[PDB]
Amino acid sequence: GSMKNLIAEANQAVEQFAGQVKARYYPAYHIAAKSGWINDPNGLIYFNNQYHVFFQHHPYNEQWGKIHWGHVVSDDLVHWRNLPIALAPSQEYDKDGCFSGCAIDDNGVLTLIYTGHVVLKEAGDKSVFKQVQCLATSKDGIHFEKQGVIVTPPEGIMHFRDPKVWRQDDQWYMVVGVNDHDNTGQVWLYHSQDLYHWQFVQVLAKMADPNVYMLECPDFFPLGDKYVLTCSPQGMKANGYHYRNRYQSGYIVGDWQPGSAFTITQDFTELDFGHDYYAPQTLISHDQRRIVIAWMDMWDSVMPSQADKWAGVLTLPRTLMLSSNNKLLINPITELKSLRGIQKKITSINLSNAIQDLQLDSMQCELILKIDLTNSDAERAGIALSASPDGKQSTLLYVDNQAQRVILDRTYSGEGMVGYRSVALPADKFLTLHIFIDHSSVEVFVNEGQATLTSRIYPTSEKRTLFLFAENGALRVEQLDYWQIKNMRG
Amino acid sequence: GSMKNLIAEANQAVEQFAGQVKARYYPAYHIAAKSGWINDPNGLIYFNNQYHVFFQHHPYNEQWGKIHWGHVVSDDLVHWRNLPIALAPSQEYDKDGCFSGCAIDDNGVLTLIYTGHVVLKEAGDKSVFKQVQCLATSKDGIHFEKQGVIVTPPEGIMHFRDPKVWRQDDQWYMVVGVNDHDNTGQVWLYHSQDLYHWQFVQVLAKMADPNVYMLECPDFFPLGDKYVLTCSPQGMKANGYHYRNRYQSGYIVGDWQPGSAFTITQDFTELDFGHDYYAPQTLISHDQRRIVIAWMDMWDSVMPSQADKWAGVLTLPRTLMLSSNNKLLINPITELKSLRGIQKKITSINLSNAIQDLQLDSMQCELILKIDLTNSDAERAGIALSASPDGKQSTLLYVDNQAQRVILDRTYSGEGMVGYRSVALPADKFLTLHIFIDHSSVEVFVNEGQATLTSRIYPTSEKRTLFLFAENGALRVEQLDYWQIKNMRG
Ligand SMILES: OC[C@H]1O[C@](O)(CO)[C@@H](O)[C@@H]1O
Ligand SMILES: OC[C@H]1O[C@](O)(CO)[C@@H](O)[C@@H]1O
Repeated sequence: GSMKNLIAEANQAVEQFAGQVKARYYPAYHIAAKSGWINDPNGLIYFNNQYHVFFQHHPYNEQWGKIHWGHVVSDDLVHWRNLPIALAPSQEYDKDGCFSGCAIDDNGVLTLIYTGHVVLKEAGDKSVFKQVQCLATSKDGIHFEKQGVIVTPPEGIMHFRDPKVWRQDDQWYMVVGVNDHDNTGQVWLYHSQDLYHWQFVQVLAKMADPNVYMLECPDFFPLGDKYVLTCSPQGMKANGYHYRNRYQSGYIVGDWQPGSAFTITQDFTELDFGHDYYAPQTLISHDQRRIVIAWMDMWDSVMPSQADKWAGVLTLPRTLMLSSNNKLLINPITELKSLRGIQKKITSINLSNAIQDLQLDSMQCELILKIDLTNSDAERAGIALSASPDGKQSTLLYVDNQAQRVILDRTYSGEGMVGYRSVALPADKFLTLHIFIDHSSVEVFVNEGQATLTSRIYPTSEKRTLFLFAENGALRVEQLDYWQIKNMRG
Repeated sequence: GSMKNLIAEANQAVEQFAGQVKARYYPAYHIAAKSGWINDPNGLIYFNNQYHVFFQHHPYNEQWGKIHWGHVVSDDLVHWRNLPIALAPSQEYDKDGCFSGCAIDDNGVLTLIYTGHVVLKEAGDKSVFKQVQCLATSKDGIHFEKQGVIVTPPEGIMHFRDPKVWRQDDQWYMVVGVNDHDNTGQVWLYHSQDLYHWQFVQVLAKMADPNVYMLECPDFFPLGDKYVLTCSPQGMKANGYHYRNRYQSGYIVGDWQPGSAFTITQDFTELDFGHDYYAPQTLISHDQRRIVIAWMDMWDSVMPSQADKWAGVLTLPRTLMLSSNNKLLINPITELKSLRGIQKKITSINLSNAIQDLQLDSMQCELILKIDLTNSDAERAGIALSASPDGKQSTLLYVDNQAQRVILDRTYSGEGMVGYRSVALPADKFLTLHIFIDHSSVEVFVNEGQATLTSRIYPTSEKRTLFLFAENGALRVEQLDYWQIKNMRG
């Protein structure tokens, strides 16, 4: 009945199915629950000399359900350790889930502000539910006490969730995602002097596309001389290379100060051009980097890991910086270098109408691949990642010189989803692909952070290698750096 | 020694290796030699109630060599019958080949005007050769007599070939392709009152790209209120979706009359966006259609048919018409309908994340596939042509909704070359693909003739079927019409 008892029950279920989890897809250096389901990252914070990441968590099986907050901690944003569950559904206001939210430091008290979800009427997608913002506190960073409801929506507002709270001008601001009366997605700004009493301030953002019905997981933060709004729009129609995933995640850059409109200088841009990037949240690092972590997954995708009694991975943490033209440069955090093992360097590799097995283990590795775009004139040329030794199964990451795009094609990757994602080739003589491979994922950082591609892969082969390939012309690889990547957990 | 003897020797070699030709790749309703090698179509003409097509022909084996003119004839541009070879190399001026050319009606005498090729110095690609325009006559349409050299180039001009001659204002005009002193490709216009004495008139055309070193196979003809120049540029660099083949074939539309510049209103456009389209030539049909036939092949491509003692196919004949914005609408000739056998009609086929074997023989067939582009939202959706029953081998023709292009991918087609060609989706609710499949070829006419894709394929499967497929969304086929296509030869 009590949350302490419900957390104990949840932790025992997670521990019970942990023994059934197979290593084939389980990430060596990304955040997952010990077993069961996770989605969105929550309560990102640097608190009492440690990095906390919580996440949407169903402890009882490998499918979404009665959502808890799971919890990991690290000293260095890299060596993540599993902790006991932080929040279980227990009260009338959060009976059917402790949905997404944030963490703040309330004068030495770690405070979680989260959406409490309760179903008022079961009717599938026509279901009626209540969503309010709730508050919990911890003295020890492990055990949390609920302090009840702090924000209730106007009458006729149902979708009202994903609070993100920050301190400014001796008060607190909150952004939430809302489905308004006219069925448009909006980010609403609220404020409070005390964290318990909140007043609506303004509609902070709404999108020009009238088919966007929800903006999930808003995060509003300063970066250089601008404010950035990260969010996850729902209802954007896929349009050419744009908005390919079931749901979008992206950023809007503009100008704001208290009492003013958020005036947009850079319109909604996707944060990641791959298959599996949803519900980003940010924190400030000890040294004042802006760091983003997202769910490395997508609603309604085939999830082959579910046969192994677990599902859900978070992305690598990434730095955000504004370019001179106010686009985000996105890079992996420098601390991941601490996972590097055996290094291998190859210089000046030319291929023409040929494939080459690099004979490098693709289970858990980091690559820097520098490609000469002028002299790589092949119709298709690049690397086959997480590849069977027979080359029949692989994840294809390559230059398409007809499209003039970088392609990540998972058609032959293994189990689950087929097809490709892409980014335009950068306007540069050289393409640098900084590639992170884990047991069921590929993350690509292009050039100086101009673009990223994140996709889940489910290879079925016992041995995983890397091939280079050039079709109908030449590939010129200036340099290939490879590192084995160590298990973050030990 | 005599050409009559050299033609007899050539015909006997062709007849000798005809028995070794396998049906697997040999076309049922396209022009090929009985055995040995062919390239460019030559001497296209409607003469004495029949359609003549000649072609560059090496009778002695399945590789390019000492070029002859082979010859087929039809009553209807469809039921092509093999004839004896028309020209063999015999004189000092054509010792190393009877290279490309045309036919005209000289007051009831069928006249061939062709480039005579002789190698002056063997040095591979550094070889020195002599190319002059030569004339031959026939009284019977089968046996030809050489009348000698009629046009010699200026001093220092070596590449000088592919004459195309027409009657206008009681004189004869000739276009030839030239590599000029500065190493630019040009089309030169000459004229004659008598077919034997010719005078240079003007540089008719040159391309803005200074890297174009040759314009092969020029044809200059009126169409509506414009003049069209078809030609095959050499040295255009592949650039995104443009100029993908080793060498280009295309058209320039503009204004001309005698004494005037050819003023360009529509700059060089590719005639065909597929893999295998080179060296077009045109004729006027009996009913005054402008008809184009090309080599359905490409220099330096893998040619799997060469294991079967033959190589070289011509394209279907196609009508040319000017659109209101002065682009060519290109359509198959109506007479091909005469080859249709067993018809099958399927209406309203929907697929979502699925494949479907249509169980239709893909050896020799004609399809009209009408696709609803609004409701076909799949990332990749269309048809697998000439497919193994296990679906492992096929030629993929589909809508890519990310690229917003039609893709013809021969990566899994069988033997030889991999990769794709493409056209932009037309601005229309419906995509109509009019598809002609033969034993080693696919030809696609898009919508009203806005674009065509022509590619050779070499399927290795005993049975060839058709699949529909939709990946990551829906395919809506409004209608699929299928016909078996009969052997044109009987
Ligand atoms: O698990 C429920 C949570 O997941 C989301 O729908 C996005 O992935 C959030 O808006 C919600 O708080
Ligand atoms: O076979 C030689 C002939 O082929 C071409 O090079 C183009 O395919 C022509 O310019 C030449 O007359």
